[PDB]
Order: sequence, then structure tokens, then C-alpha cells
Amino acid sequence: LSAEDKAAVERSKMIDRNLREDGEKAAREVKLLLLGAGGKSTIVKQMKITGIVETHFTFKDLHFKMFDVGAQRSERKKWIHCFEGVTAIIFCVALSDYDLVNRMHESMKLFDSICNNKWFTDTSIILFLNKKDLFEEKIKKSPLTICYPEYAGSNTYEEAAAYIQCQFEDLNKRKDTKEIYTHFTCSTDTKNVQFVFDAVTDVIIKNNLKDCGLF
Amino acid sequence: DEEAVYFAHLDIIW
Amino acid sequence: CQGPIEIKETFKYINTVVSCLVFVLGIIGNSTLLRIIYKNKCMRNGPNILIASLALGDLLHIVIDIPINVYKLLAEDWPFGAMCKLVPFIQKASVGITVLSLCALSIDRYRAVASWSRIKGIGVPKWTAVEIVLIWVVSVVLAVPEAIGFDIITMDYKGSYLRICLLHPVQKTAFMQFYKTAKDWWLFSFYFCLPLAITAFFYTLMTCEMLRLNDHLKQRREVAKTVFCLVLVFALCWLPLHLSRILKLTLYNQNDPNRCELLSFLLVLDYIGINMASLNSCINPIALYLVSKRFKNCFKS
Amino acid sequence: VQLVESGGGLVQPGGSRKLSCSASGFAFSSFGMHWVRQAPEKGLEWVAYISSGSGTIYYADTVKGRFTISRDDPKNTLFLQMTSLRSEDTAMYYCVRSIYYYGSSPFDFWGQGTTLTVSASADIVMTQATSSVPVTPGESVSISCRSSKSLLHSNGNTYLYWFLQRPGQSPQLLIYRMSNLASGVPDRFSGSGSGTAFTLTISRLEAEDVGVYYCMQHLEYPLTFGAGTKLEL
Amino acid sequence: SELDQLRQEAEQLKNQIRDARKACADATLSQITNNIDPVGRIQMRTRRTLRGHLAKIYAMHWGTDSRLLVSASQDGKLIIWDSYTTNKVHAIPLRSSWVMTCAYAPSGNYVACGGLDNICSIYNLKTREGNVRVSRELAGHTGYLSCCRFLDDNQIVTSSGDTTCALWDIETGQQTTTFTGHTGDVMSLSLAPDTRLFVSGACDASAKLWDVREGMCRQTFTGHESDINAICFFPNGNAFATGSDDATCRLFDLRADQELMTYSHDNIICGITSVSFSKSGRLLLAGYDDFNCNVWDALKADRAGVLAGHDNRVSCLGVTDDGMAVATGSWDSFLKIWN
Amino acid sequence: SIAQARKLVEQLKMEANIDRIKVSKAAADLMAYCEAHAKEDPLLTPVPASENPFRE
Repeated sequence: LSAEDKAAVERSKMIDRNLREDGEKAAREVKLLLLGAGGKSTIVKQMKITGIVETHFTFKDLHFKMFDVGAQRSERKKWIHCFEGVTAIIFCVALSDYDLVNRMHESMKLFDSICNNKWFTDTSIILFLNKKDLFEEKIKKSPLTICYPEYAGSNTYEEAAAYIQCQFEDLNKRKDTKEIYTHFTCSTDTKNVQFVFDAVTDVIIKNNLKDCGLF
Repeated sequence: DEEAVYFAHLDIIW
Repeated sequence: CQGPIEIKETFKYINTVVSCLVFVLGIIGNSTLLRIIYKNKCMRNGPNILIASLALGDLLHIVIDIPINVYKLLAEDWPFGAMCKLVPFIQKASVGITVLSLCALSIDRYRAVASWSRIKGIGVPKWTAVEIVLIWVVSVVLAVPEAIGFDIITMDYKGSYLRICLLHPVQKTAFMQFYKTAKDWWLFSFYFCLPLAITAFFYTLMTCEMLRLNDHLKQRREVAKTVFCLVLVFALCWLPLHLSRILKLTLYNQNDPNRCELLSFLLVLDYIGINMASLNSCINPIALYLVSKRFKNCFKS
Repeated sequence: VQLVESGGGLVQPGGSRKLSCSASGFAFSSFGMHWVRQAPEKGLEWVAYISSGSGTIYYADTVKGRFTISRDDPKNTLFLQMTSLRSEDTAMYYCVRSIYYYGSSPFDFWGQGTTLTVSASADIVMTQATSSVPVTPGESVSISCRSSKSLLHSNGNTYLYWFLQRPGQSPQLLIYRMSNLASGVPDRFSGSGSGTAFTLTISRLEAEDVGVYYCMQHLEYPLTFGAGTKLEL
Repeated sequence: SELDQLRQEAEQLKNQIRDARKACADATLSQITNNIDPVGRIQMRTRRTLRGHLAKIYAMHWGTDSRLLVSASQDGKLIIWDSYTTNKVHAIPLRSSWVMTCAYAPSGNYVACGGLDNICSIYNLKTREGNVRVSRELAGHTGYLSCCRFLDDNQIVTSSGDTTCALWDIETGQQTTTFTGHTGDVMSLSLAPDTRLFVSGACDASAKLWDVREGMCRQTFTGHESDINAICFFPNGNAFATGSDDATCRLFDLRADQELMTYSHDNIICGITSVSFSKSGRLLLAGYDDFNCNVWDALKADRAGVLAGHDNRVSCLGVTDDGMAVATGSWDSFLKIWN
Repeated sequence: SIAQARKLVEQLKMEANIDRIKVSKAAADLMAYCEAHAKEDPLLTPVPASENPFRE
């Protein structure tokens, strides 16, 4: 029996329906996390849109939700578990940091930190190499061997980019589960967002096949 | 004629 | 006939051993597959529960079909009971939900690639919940012709008392008489022709969509290869059983004096046909072992 | 927070009329609505109720099926259509917003209301002790009410509400659930009772405390009313 | 004598505290409470279950009435749960999806909610409009806010990722008093029943007492060896218990200024999330990461009971003021009531 | 540099200057508080279903 509880549970169903609609809407949108050192402002301004910064935009009828957490400047361990269910991580590094001070060594330490993280063991990582124009001009003058004592090859962007690609992903002590999607940052638009769009759908397709038992 | 039931004697159940 | 039907002993001992091997493989494979799904709440989404019912179906068709098939081969009689009206039914109903849920798996798999979007879901989709009940109700209601279509009739075979259970040569129901005449056609156009018409077709649409970049094409190629083998194994496994029921209605006559000699090939073809058919229920746990590296930890644990 | 009602006036008997109430300053979608009527010579009377989500709709026994009630959240308007009303339906109509949860304040706000004139069991009755009582400023006055059925629910909450209706003004909520006071109500008002007989006490009555006291019920859903007690200065 | 003298003044006068604590430790807690009869096996059942949330639940808080509780999750929704009848009192859509803490005011009119953002917003539950809207924004922090607990209708105290703590006034929305002692990242905060002192813990394996009135660490405790994120006061206010990431719960008193008990088990190697005492303080409940919540005795330190009703991790649990029931929340978006 | 170290030394000296109470007295006080309120703790002492608001 109930007198006013009938309206109370009726409110609960109305409330529960709203979260179910909100939860379904949130599920339709996809979430991405931004990690980097210093280098990322240009990335978020190509993907057209104190604490953390959250950006929302739609591309090809897909709701893209991005998280900028590099401004936290606090202990990463105690809040990295909040992004456990993220679809992909956008790791942006600056190639020109090899000539500045050691900086790329910190990026590898950061990359190794979240590649081997327990909460990120099932999340793909998207690698972005910024300062493409800056690298092209300054790679002929300075040697890449400054931060790469073992490296020995031609002083050329094609060899320079390949060794960076060789070194970064090598840091992925889980070549099966993770999937590194490397790319070169371009000043012109309509291409960087295309790579991000194509990246996520690969993760969802693999995730869908994993649920279906194919992967 | 009726000997076909012998096949069903040793046939599987299906 | 001068060749009275009698299964050779050399083809009987070998059939007992191979049936036992599939029996022990199915018990271990199905129990492990059901246990991990129930134990872990994470593996309880849309496509996971579809496999669980099929795995539960693979748990069947091996505790009701093969235990009495080998027993009948060695005993060469039916003294177990009068019951025999169900072994056929739940056993064919078990064939209904293993054949049809394979098509249902293709339905969910198609939406996994065609919709790299509508696919998002907080929990178990409502369509899957409707499907999982509908998929069961279809086979049980489609196996009712085999429910009351079996009885016990005792013939005389050179001074011997033997009880043989089969379909009634004459049926009171007009529909049942048509079912007896169309036994092989219904048993083949639905359990074989239909899955080869949707599961193969929908998996074919995957290649035109999923396929039509170093780690993209190479990884996607194996998915198509590992999904076409699933329908190839299914076709090959159930072929000997379905094939040796069409020969009974195509070239089996009542006048030529070689029925025994011809039926000996047919009889042994049904014996290893059920062994291959039972292996089909044993293939998904094997398929989930060679692929889907997520299950590596589940199987190890 | 305003409730502006319109659509009343003089209507020939047996006709059709729609009353529109516009709600502002509060979440109309999340608030259930109640339409009530007050006779010129008698007390108030419940007419209809619609839920916040338009899920549960209830009507009084005297106007069951006859009336229609609807809400438009995007337009934020409550529409009450009445057809084939007789000579007993002439009254002043009020709209009350109510929200139902633990610690809530249902019937907190009361609409201005519109007059409507026409040309010429299984319910619990509140047996009010008296219809009028003289009062003086600076003195404490206690009024009493009775119910045919005990309102002590199984959850320990007694469902009785007290309403103050100033002359020429919309009624206001004084005490809800017989144990707590609404927002803006002076602390002098208090309620007590054992679930069958109830008493409302006012200490140091002021000039603004004059009016009519009305008791409601919520244990069941007839939504009956008391006779009302008139206070004379 | 330059910077060298400060270290000498730091190395020394630190031995004085440990020498004083060692000399003061006449007898351990386990050596006196031996005459206390054992509590025995404690069995609890899931009386009520809540499934409104759709994301991992981070923190929870019990109301004064012991009926309404606030549940927070990363989906960006605040739920006021009617634990008696299981329905949802309110649903507050939060501007910032990430949330790590939530508080219920003792009066019940206001609630607190904040996460990775440096602002833990305050929402009014008794508005005239009938909806729940933000009232003040405490955006003076720098790091991520980890726990802000309500002190009164006009005062709140917050703990952030930086080594700072702040006490705010609701009317002005400004840092009335600030604390800067911790050297790590403050995680959990607790308030004494007398509403004049509060203790908080950080990643530097230290818990520090602070006074809301004055504004300075009165005492510190360094009995742990790993990051601590669970700390709650005793019902009497003269002691408190601290949970760390090394599966160790330590009880610290406010009189001897030293650790007085270390609850630990060999079979437990996972971390602890939240710790809450009972009404009488005899029973201590700790939330562990191994998909399980454990019950310990404050005196005998025995495994009184185990609550393994959550599939994922128990990030938070709470005990009502009267101790009638215990509400716990985990990452499965589910809440369970044990009593 | 200097402020970060001098303030720490001053705070440490102020903390050390506070009084101390024997552990036996604190343990006895905690035991007395636990025993006095033991009858009022529903967790330690089970509550009957009639008096339990959370009983199903």
C-alpha cells in the first residue's frame, strides 16, 4: 500500500528514464584523451571545437568528445583510473623537442607510463608528431644522434621519421592489444581530423569484433 | 517392402 | 537380397572411440565456456549471450544425441524404454537452436561492422533479449512434428523380439503424412540451405564493407579468413549426415535386389555423420581458442 | 514563480470551456498539477490531478470522465477542458503545483484562479468541530479536525495538510504532512495529533493571520475537504 | 649557518618526537584489549540495491536523517537516493562529468560535488523553483579536487590535488582560510563531530590535523609507507583511522600522537579506497580494491566479516549517523545496503 | 629555499611543544567509549527485523 509513494516511484521512473536516455546518448558519443608535454594547442585548433579542458564537436555524423588533461600539473597516478573506459588516447609529441632541453626522453617516459598502465591495457593510443615544418628545416643542421646515441643512418627526414617511429612503438610492451596509429601533423586541415576519424572507427570495429568473439 | 524397418533398427536417432 | 545388413565390427570399434573423444571434448569445452560467461559479468553483453545460448546448445546435442547413438550401435536394440518420443524431439530441437543461432550470430556480427555506431549500448540490447527468447521458441515449435511422430512397434525378424522406434509409415494427421514424405527436404532446406543462404551471404557482405595502413589490411584479412572458415567447417561437419538422407529419397528403390548392399554404405554414412555433426557443436570452443585472444586469459584462469 | 489562469467567465449550461494556466519561474515539467474548485458559499473541492510526466491522471468522483486535463511543457501551459457542466459546477477554480519526494513541499504554490458561472462513497469526510471561531491579537488559538479513517500510514508518515486562505487572496500552505512547516510560514504555527484527531495551534496571532483554515487528506485519493473555520478579528 | 642549519634543526627535534612517542608507548593497544571478548563472525546482507547510475561510482555521503544519500559517478549525474524505498529523490546534471567527491550538508538543503576540475560545485536542494541548480563555484584551487566535506550551511572545507586545503564561505565563495602542510596530493578529508578540527591524508603517507578556526597543523602522523587515500574520524573525535595503498589500516589517536593499531592481512595486497567507522567505533569498515569490502575490529583486529557483493572495486562506503545500515558503492554503478 | 625550511622547522617545533598523553589512558578511553555505546551500535548488535527500517 502507498499514499504518496506512488508518485514518488513515478518520479523515479521519470528520473530513471532520463538517465537511460542520457546514458544512451553518452554511449553514442565517443571519448578521447589528450596527453603530451608542453605542442598540443595547435592540435586542438585543427580539430575545430582552470583545470581540464573538454571540447565537443561532430564529424561525419559522429560525436567526438575530447579531454585535455595536460594542464593538471598534479600526480597522474591518482586520477588516471577515471579515463579507464576511454576509447583512444591522443598522444601528441613535438619532434623539434630533440634539440631542446632531453625533452623527448621525458615524452618516452610519459609514453611508457600510460602504454603499460593497467587501466589503459585495452585502450589504443594515437601518436601525433607535431612541428613537421620545424623538423624539415632543422633536421639537416643538427644530428638526430644527439638524443639517439645508437642511431646511425642518413640525415634525412625519411630516415629520421622512421627511427622515431621505430623507437616510440617499441615502447609498447603489448603489441597485440594496443594499436599505435602514428601520424604527421599538417598545418592544412581536412586531413588531421580525417586521420582521427578513421582511427576511432578502427578501435570500435576491433572492439565490436572482440565482443562478437572474432578478436 | 517391410524390410526397410531393419535399416531403422540400426540407424541413428535423427 | 544376399547381403543382409550388418555393421562390420572393424567399423564399430573405431566409431565408438571417435565418438567418445568428441564426448569428452564437448563436456570440457562447453562447461568451461559456460562457466566463464556466467562467472564474469563483463562477458554478458549482446553478442556474448548469443554465444552462451549456442554454447548451451553445444552443451546439448552431445548429452542426449551421441550417448544413445553409440549405445544403440553396440546394443543393436532399443530396450531403454518405450522416452524415445523425446530423444528425437529435444535432440532435433537442440539442432534447431544450434543451426539458427549461428544465423543469429551473423546478425549481430553484421551490425558490429556495418554500424561502427548504432552498436553502442549500455547493457544487453532489447533486440537481443527479444531474439534470445524468439530463437528458442522457434525450434521447439518447429520440432513438434517429431514429438508425437515416434512410437514403438515390434516386428518379427526370423524368430526374434526387437523393438524399433521410427516415424509412423501411416499417420492419422494429414500434415504428419506430408512431413514423413518431406522429411529429408525439411531436414535439409532449413538446417543446411537456410544457414548457407544468410550466414554465408552476410559474411560475404563483410568483405565488401569491412575490406572494400600496414596494420589495417593485414589485421582485417585474418578476420575475413577466420570467419569464412566458420561457415566452411559448419558446412563440412553437417554434410555427411544431411547427404546420407537424400540418397534414401533419390536413388533408393524398392525393386532392385541390392538394397542391403547399398544401405550398408548409407548406414555407416549416418554413423560417422552424427560424429561429424557433433563435432560441429565442438568447433566454436575450438574456434574461440585459436582466435579471440581475449579468451586466452579466460581459458587459462 | 507565478501561476496566471484564464478562460473563466459566464458560460451557458451544457457548453464547453477550456481554462489555460501559465506557469512561470519554476520547472513546470517536473511539477505535478492539480485543478481544484471552491464554491461561492461552500469550501474548496478537488477536481483533477495530472502527474509531472503526464503518466498518472486522476479525477474526482463528481467530475470523473466528464473533464479533460492536459499539459504542454514546451508551451508550459496547463489546459483543463470541461464539457456539459451543470449548474452545480459554478465556482472559482485554482491551480496548485505539487512535487512528491522525501522532504518535499507539495501544494506549496496556489494559482490566482478564475471565476466560472453558469446561468440557472469510499471516501473519508473531515468532521470539522466548528465552522467559525472568534480570535484576538496576541492570543493563541487552537483548532481541531477529525477524520473518519486514521491517516497513520505504514511508513510512519501522517498525510494531513493545513491551508490558510486570506479573504480575497489565494490559499497558502501552512503545514504539510502534519509535522513540518512550509517555506515562509512563521514558526508560531504548530500541528499535533494521534492520527485520527488533529489540532493546529497558532501562538501570538497577528492581523495577517486572519483567514480560513482548510484541512486536506492524502492517505487515499478522494482528496476531500473540510468545512473550514472562519476567523473574526 | 645557511641551509645546513635547517636540516640540523630538522634532523634534530625530529628525534625528540620519536623519542617522546617511544617513551610514551607504555603499552600497545593489542596488549590491553586482550581481555575484551571477541566480536565474532559478522554477517551482513544486501537489504537494498540501487542501479540508477550508469558509470563507476567514486564517492558517497550519508545524510543526517540516515535516509537520503548522494551518489556521484563520472557520467556527470548526481543522484539523491531514498535508501528506505529505493527511489531517486533528485538527479543533478553536472557541468563537469568527472567527479571524485560528494557531500551532503547536515541541514540537508545543500550538496557538494566535484572532481578533476578544481571546482566542487554546491547545489541547493530546497529551491523555490523546485529544480536543483548551482549556488556557488569554488574555483580557487589549482589541482584536481579530491574531497570537499560540508561543515555547515555557510562553511565548507575542500581538499585538492595540490598540497593545499581550503575552507570556504558560501556567501562570498572565497578561501577564508588556507592550509599548506602536506607535501603530496591530498585525497580524503574527515571532520570531527565537534566541528572544530579536521584531519586529512595525502600521498606522502602522512595525516595532518588542522583547525578550521586557527589554521595550522596541530599534529602529524607518519606511520605509513605508501600513499593513503582513506581516513575518517572516530565517533568520539579523539582518534581516527587511516587507509593506505599497502592494504594497511592504521588507527591514530589524538592524545599520544602516534599510531595505535595496524590492521593488515597477508592475503590482501590491494589498496584501500575509503574507510568509515561505526556508530560506537567498535567496528571499522575498509574498502579494498580486490572487488571486496572487509570488516575489522577496532580493538581485537580480527576479520569480523567480508562483503564481496560488488563485481568491480569498492571505491566508497558510508555509515549512517545512527549506524542503522551501511551503504557502499563501487565501479559497477551499483550501491548495496549492508546491516 | 629559506621560507620553505624555516616554516617547516617552526611548525615542527610547535607540534613538538604540545603535550602528550600515555597510550594506556587513550586505549582505556577508547575501550570505555566502545563499551558504553556497544548496545547502541546496530552493526555490532543485530537489530530485530521489526525495528529495522531496512528489513524487506
